[PDB]
Amino acid sequence: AQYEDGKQYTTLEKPVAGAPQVLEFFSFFCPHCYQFEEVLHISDNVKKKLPEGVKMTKYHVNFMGGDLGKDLTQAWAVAMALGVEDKVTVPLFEGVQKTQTIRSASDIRDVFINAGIKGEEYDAAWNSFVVKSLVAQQEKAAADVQLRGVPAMFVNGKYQLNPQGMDTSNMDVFVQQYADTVKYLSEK
Repeated sequence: AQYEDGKQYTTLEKPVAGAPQVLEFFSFFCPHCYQFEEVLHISDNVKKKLPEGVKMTKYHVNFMGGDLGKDLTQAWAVAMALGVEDKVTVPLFEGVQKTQTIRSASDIRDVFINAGIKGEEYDAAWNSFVVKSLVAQQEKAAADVQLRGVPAMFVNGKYQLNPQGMDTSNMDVFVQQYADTVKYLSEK
């Protein structure tokens, strides 16, 4: 066929019931994730091709960056609860990987403050039980697919995107191919 298991995607021998439709994992420590966010706009280009009624979910993971990596998962939980994913994603990627000014939870907080989230609002979010369970959903979803690498994408808890099997000579082509695959898997 044109789309084949093991080529543009793999299938989970252990499907995950009740999974979000399009589920994406990343880490602010993850160099390809940096590329996926700032250079390729993968998440974006996927959305643009997904049908209507598809909701898109993105989660952060713990297994990179040790203590900071967990802080970041909690921080991303804050961003989700406050709905400010789009104002903190870039300064977080760049603070971790570009400028290396993020070394502690406090520096993570600074990104939020600079992006205009109130201190009061951040610290209450950070410490809230709504963020604790948001943290738990993130960890659970990663756990459910035995996630050992990022970036990672899953469609309907049964398919996992396989970017290795896509041509990378042209960035725009990689992106359209990646996205089209998601759409195919979506309709499967």
